[PDB]
Amino acid sequence: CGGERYLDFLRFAVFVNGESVEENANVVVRLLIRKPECFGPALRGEGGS
Amino acid sequence: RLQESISDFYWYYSGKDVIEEQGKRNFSKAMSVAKQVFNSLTEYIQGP
Amino acid sequence: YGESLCFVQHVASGLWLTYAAPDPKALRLGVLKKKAILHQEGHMDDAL
Amino acid sequence: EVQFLRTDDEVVLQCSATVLKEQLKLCLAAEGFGNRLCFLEPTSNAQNVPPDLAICCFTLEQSLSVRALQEMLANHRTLLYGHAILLRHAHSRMYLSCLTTSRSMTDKLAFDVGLQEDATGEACWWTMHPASKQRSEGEKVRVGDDLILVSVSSERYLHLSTASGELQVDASFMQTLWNMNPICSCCEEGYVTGGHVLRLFHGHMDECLTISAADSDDQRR
Amino acid sequence: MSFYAALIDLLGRCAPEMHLIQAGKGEALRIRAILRSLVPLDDLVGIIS
Repeated sequence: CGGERYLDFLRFAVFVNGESVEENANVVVRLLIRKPECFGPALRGEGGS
Repeated sequence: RLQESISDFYWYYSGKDVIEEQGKRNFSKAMSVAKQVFNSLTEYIQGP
Repeated sequence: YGESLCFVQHVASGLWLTYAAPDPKALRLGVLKKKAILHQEGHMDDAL
Repeated sequence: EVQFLRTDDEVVLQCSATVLKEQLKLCLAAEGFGNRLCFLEPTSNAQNVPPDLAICCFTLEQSLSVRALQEMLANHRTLLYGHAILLRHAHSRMYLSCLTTSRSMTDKLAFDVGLQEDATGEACWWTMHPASKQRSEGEKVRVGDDLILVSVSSERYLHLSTASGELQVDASFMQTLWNMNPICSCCEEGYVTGGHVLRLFHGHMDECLTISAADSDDQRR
Repeated sequence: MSFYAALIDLLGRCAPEMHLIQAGKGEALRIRAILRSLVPLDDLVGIIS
């Protein structure tokens, strides 16, 4: 529940007027992969469904 | 840190044939700061 | 004071003072503490 | 004197693992011909079993900043943290790369680490990052430092996986500390060095030390 | 379900625009490759099905 609320904020930061803001999109993706736990128990890599 | 930033800025414009106005202005202020740092380092060691 | 890098060694055993390389899944607990141990090899950053 | 890693130097990528309370040191190795994938050669038992170090040597060909790498991709230096390095396999003359395939079943987000025939593309470039707060970006990389290697193309760490029963190296999102132990920096003309392949001649270039030919009765021993 | 739907929505909006992919920009291609690795195509079809 808490994670979804932060996800939609990043949705508005990277997508403006129907186009993707590449400056923000690249930063968010790199930040997300540096902390893989942001993807939930799934998409965890090892031991993750 | 300033030198590394200037080196990165050069590589950004290395491919481009001509540096545009905004890039030149940012180069000018970086050089102005670099002048002060060099002057400060010079003042530290002179005397000697 | 504040310049010399010192490696702490136990005289009788020859072991080096170092950290315990904390096990994962403990970072979520907020434990930034690293347990100090005496080890035969240690690490390169054991200087104090 | 503090040793600094420079280009054209031969190094070995070495990591550490825990096996039955024992610290085992492993070197990244690859055959090149017939098998592109990289494996781990143990070296802690070199006293009793010599390791096969002929396929563990890599040459630091280039070391560039991220911007310089981007510029050169569009078209002896000292190693600095944050730079991108190009590792060439000493034997096969191939380049260490982050392969797009994945033979592991435990990690679905991992990629195989292997050798690439050419240095083209960004899949064969790795950025060095400090493992601890002791080193910072832009500082010189020193011998014995722990490094964090991140693939430029895949944004994944050079990871040692212990999920299976064996020890395997792959490109995952979990970091792993590596040591770039130097092998040789600069060799004078002539002046035999270790790790070279040579012949031992007895007299005036007439007889040389050798074993029996193939399919011989003495089992070539 | 809402978390992963929000997560997939965020990653989808971080994808580069078509004109960047057609231009062959290296950064755009790298980002799309990372996104494809995170979310396999078969899982997308399975959820829709």
